[PDB]
Amino acid sequence: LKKLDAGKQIKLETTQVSGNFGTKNSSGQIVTEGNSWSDYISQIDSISASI
Amino acid sequence: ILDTENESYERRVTAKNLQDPEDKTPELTIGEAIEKAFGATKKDGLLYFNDIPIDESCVELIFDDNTANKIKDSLKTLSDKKIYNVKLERGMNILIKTPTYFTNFDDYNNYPSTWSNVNTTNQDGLQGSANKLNGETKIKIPMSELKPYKRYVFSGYSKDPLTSNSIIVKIKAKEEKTDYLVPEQGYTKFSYEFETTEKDSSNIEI
Amino acid sequence: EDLDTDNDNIPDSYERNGYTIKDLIAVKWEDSFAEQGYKKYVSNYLESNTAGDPYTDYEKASGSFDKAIKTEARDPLVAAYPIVGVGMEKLIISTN
Amino acid sequence: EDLDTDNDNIPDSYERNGYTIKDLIAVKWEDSFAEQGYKKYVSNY
Amino acid sequence: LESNTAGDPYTDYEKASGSFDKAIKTEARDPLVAAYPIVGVGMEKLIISTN
Ligand SMILES: [Ca+2]
Ligand SMILES: [Ca+2]
Ligand SMILES: [Ca+2]
Ligand SMILES: [Ca+2]
Ligand SMILES: [Ca+2]
Repeated sequence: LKKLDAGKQIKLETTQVSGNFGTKNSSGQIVTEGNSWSDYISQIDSISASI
Repeated sequence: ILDTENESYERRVTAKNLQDPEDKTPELTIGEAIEKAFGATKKDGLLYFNDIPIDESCVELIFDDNTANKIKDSLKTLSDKKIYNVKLERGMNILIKTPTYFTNFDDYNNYPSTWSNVNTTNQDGLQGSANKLNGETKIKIPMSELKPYKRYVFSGYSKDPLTSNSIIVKIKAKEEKTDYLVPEQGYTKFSYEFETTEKDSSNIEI
Repeated sequence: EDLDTDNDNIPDSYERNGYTIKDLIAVKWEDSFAEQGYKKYVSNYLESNTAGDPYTDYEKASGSFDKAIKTEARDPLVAAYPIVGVGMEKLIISTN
Repeated sequence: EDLDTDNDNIPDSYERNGYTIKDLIAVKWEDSFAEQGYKKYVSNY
Repeated sequence: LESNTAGDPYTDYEKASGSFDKAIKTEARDPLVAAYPIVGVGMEKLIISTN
């Protein structure tokens, strides 16, 4: 609480997020359950560059 | 959104993306979008909802600041300066707040009381008839026909085809106010604001 | 000139120029069909769901969906979409 | 010269040299397609 | 005579071809090196209390 008075800042670091994406079934029928984003986070971050 | 007192409605209408050449969605204007969205029927091309007249003149349009910018810039290049002629675009927020009482002096009269001296049998007013007879026009509203602690607005259209003398409008609802309306030879609207109070107050006189 | 690029049972030229549904079949729009009760429809001939809702252009125009959907959501350009909220009717405040 | 090695509906030569989508079909890229609104795409074939 | 020489989830062809998850290290493309994670826990601050 004294570091807070010295002008320091509290940071909210998000370590991970769980979420889904949507896949259309060619007639406009979106589904999201089962399509977990974490299955692609490791694969995208490895062949990419962050801007 | 269409407010239509005693029932509200909210719609989403598809708008073409102009940057994508492969976006083959049909292009619509604001008036066509409103007609498709609320099932409005047009009598003289004037888009009645059920029998409540709905136009940029018969109701009051309310936009957010981003939509009003896109409408103001598109209102220039248009020959017809009608708002209902601007294209529908994505993320464009429109709100239609129909009036509690309304008269076009032609076929729709919703007021519970009457005005003093009308003088219809004209052919002006942006449509149909209009009003005349410099003699004072007033209306008594029993304050049982309004809500207790609301803030209202009073609007209309006025033309003086020879840039002649002024109009003086006074309203007695809560603070008796008076203003000096100077018409033009073309048509404009004024939109004076008042407010009720007192929970069954004296009366309302415009 | 009678293709169906999005496979939603309505041809391309009909979606571009206007159509209506007669006996569960999309027909080219004549201006005499109005005054009989028919509405003129247009949609994206490359999208099967023009408005982006669960229902295709044909299911909407045909009315071939849930019968509790409003009549204006039969237009391929108006989305069938619910706006749900909560409204208060009595407010109770307590000390305990 | 019109193979599809990865079976993603875009041919190899198009993915190598540039393509764009017109009526849901991948077409070879002409430099006049820009200024109309079309973008030039390349991918791993 | 084995379809998975190293005994991992991926066949010899999927490994050699690189036709698997793109977050797998480049050496695990060898049909003889197994694609296999070694996970552990490491301590960064030790806190001892009386209560
Ligand atoms: Ca009139
Ligand atoms: Ca079609
Ligand atoms: Ca379509
Ligand atoms: Ca390919
Ligand atoms: Ca083998």
